[PDB]
Amino acid sequence: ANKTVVVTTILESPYVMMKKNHEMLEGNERYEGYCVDLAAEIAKHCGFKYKLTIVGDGKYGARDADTKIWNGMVGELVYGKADIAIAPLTITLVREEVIDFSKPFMSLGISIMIKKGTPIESAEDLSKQTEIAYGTLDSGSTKEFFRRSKIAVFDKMWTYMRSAEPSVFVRTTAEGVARVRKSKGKYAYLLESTMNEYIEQRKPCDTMKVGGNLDSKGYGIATPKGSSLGNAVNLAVLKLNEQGLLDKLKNKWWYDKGEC
Amino acid sequence: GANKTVVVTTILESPYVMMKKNHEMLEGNERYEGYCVDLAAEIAKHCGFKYKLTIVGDGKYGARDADTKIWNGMVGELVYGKADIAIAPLTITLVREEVIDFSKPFMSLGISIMIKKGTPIESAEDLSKQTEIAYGTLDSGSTKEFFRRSKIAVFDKMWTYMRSAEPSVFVRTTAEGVARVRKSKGKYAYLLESTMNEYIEQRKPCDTMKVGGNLDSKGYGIATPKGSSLGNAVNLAVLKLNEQGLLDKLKNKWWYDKGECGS
Ligand SMILES: N[C@H](C(=O)O)[C@@H]1CC[C@@H]1C(=O)O
Ligand SMILES: N[C@H](C(=O)O)[C@@H]1CC[C@@H]1C(=O)O
Ligand SMILES: [Cl-]
Ligand SMILES: [Cl-]
Ligand SMILES: [Cl-]
Repeated sequence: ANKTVVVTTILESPYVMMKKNHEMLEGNERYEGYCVDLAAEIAKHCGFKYKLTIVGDGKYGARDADTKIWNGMVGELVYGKADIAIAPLTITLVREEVIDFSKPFMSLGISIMIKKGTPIESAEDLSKQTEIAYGTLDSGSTKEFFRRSKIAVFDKMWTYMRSAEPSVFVRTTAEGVARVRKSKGKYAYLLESTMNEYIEQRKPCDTMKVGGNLDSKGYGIATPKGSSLGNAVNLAVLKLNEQGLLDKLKNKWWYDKGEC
Repeated sequence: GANKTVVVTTILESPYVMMKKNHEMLEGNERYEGYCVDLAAEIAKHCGFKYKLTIVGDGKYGARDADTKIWNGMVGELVYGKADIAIAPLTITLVREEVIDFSKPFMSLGISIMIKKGTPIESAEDLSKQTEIAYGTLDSGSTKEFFRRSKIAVFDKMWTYMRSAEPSVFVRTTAEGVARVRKSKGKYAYLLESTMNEYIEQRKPCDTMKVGGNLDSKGYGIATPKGSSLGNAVNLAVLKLNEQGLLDKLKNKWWYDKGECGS
């Protein structure tokens, strides 16, 4: 429909999740989460109607070295399939070069998730040993962070990870978490702190974040390069942050019921 | 002894019991809304008890396994002493009445047919006489048991096709039935209770409809363990709410007042 903004997003708790009973629901009402609420807020402030669509290949966005084709939500923006991406999408240099980003709406860093009791306290710890395997999501800013790093500990970790057998890489966050939970403390998962903290507060309460974050960065709302929508969306993010509304949303979707 | 909090077993089935929008930050009864949620509040008020709403663990209404003879679902919760009362769209049936107490019905209904708009079917007879349009029911519950037990030729004929169709024509939840009708381009019809049918008919994208008359006539009742002293009070409360017109007000509130398909 004319004037309808196509929003690309991704299923990632608690950002975007299928509602209970979603099978009888339709359109935007199928989904719930932090980014679903944020999308509604941004839309309201900028005065547009929008349609949420889950990205086809289920990926965030990387560029194939061979074909130099972008995939994921980044791909959707770059090739004109979506008008805006509203998701836990990390602002990185290589992405900033091909799409526009708002100022960040949330902060985060790469962190370590272990099964409770695992004798690891830091990235350094992981790097100095081999009994406990560790990996990341097979595509995204986290894996790219280790692949590009010239920092000693991270470089070591990467040279280990890219070769380890069987693969320490997983296809989804849920899959990474599952692997931590099944491996009796022999697998540690490298993921962004926001997801780590969410999962930490959920049953069966057998995982935990250890150490400080390995880096500091932010999620931004992304639009195609030079899109006129960019300006309004950026001012809207800043406005919502200043009203304390971004904080309210974090507190709502990371609200601790006491499962753990 | 002293008064205890009443444990209410119920089930997530729209618009009887639904998650409230901000459920993620709410606790206890406050997480839920809908017809049965309001009904529980009214019943508790007139009866003078405090209560806790609990969603049934296995997500079933109640059936007895032929093998083990164990009751599952909300009926099971009551039978095995896990809950004190069930407040849900629970169909009053012979096999259940044998093992639990039921109030007089708070709502009437009948098994019905839901089609995607434009499907060339207007009756169960129509369905039975063709094969192009598949049809099914929820894989457990009073609707499936109706066909499985029917001695009436048309329904026996529908059951004979349904039990052996492939892929399976049964669905696990009402939502799954609705999705199957909506996505199958007129090649799937869903057999469900007229109450759910009339509700979905008023929801976006307004692409379904109830066709034909009802296949039977029955009621939903409040259930309690057999012999429970709570039964008497709750029954009278249901009768009172009906005669005051409160039950009619509630159905209009949840079915029609905020229907999404026009006026
Ligand atoms: N924010 C990341 C991204 O933009 O690529 C996502 C979250 C999983 C994935 C990752 O951590 O690599
Ligand atoms: N009222 C029914 C019951 O008590 O079993 C429920 C509603 C879905 C299921 C059905 O239609 O069979
Ligand atoms: Cl669901
Ligand atoms: Cl108590
Ligand atoms: Cl009625």
